[PDB]
Amino acid sequence: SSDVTEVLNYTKSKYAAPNPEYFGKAKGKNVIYIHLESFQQFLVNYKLNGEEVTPFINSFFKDQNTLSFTNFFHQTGQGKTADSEMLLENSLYGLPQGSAFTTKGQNTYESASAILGQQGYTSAVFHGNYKSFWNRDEIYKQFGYDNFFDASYYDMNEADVSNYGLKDKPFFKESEEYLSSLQQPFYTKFITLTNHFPYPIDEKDASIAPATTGDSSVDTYFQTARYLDESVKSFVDYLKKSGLYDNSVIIMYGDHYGISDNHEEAMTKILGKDYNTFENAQAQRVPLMIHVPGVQGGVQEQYGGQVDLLPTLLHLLGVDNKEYLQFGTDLLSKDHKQLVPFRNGDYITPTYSMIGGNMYNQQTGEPIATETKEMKETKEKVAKELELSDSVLQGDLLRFYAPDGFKKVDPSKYNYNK
Ligand SMILES: O=P([O-])([O-])OC[C@H](O)CO
Ligand SMILES: [Mg+2]
Repeated sequence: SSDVTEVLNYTKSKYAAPNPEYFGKAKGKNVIYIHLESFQQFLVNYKLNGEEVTPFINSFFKDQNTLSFTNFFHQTGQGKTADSEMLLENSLYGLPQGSAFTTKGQNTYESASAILGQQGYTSAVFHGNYKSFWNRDEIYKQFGYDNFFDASYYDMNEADVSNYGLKDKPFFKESEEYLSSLQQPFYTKFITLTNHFPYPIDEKDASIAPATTGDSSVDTYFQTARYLDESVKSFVDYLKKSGLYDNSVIIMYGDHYGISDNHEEAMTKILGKDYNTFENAQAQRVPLMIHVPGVQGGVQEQYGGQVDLLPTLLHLLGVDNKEYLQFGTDLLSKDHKQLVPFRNGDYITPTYSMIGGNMYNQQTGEPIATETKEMKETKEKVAKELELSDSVLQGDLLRFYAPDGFKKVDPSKYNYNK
């Protein structure tokens, strides 16, 4: 009520207006999210022993129609993969502890699948694991996802299944039948899973040798990244052959880090510089590559986070999001602020960053002993933003508010069983 009012006053004052060069430039197009599991931005153009680890994704990165972000950060917490989903579908953060998917599965949401539903978009999630995991079966219905093609829809023979479920290559290949019979325009997300810690892979599935740092999970990380790269290349081939490549916004993104801060000696070797607390913060960059048919792309260096993605996508589709309780801003807008909150209260700006609660020069990596007024102000803005987002989840505030003309999801109308 007055909680709803405080949040909307905050979000509306933050709102960044669309860029006229990009607004609606993909109106009516399909959306295909390619979820790169545990994939960090440092992998892009990375060479292991003279050899590109992820060559197809590198080519996608540089494609003429691709908007490619080099300073884009994950903003997840203990909810991990489920947190990135909360961020992408709602422009809401996960919780400061535990998993929002687990505990807020019966909250009211006004998510991307619902917003695009208003305009006749069909929606679907594809995932090679069972719908019970991370409580997806429950919360997707509140999101208004028309479909959830989970492991029940796939051939889970033991040759094709890993320890998290179906491997990416048979997953993408068996998804084609389902995607091709989905009514267009559609809104879809493909959640991959082979690239999970500690990154095991059979020798015969591996086309690249492990790194040689002596840290097992860092060394085989490159091998599962390469395998994921190859599976994604096959998927895009299908998309080109089926004609979906030309009528869809295809978005590759990473959900969270692959290597933790507990592998400093190995990551020192991998990145060629001392992997200290600052560098570890810098390693929280994940890819964001938005391929838009007919629009000139280019490298995007403006700082941003996963919270900013839904406002960015909606503006590309020609949909205005000003009245929605969403905490991110359009990444292509000139009014987008280059400020990236972490879930623990840390933050990244192009000049100064707070990392582990301490201040650093973002350009040089040098510690700054004392917070200035400006650093303190930014810190409190970040704490305020996270608190208001938490107030939406903890207060279940979307019960009490929807933008005018928005029609709400009836979650009882969805069933994902075969
Ligand atoms: O134990 P580590 O290597 O720090 O990290 C392990 C992963 O974060 C758990 O999935
Ligand atoms: Mg993940």
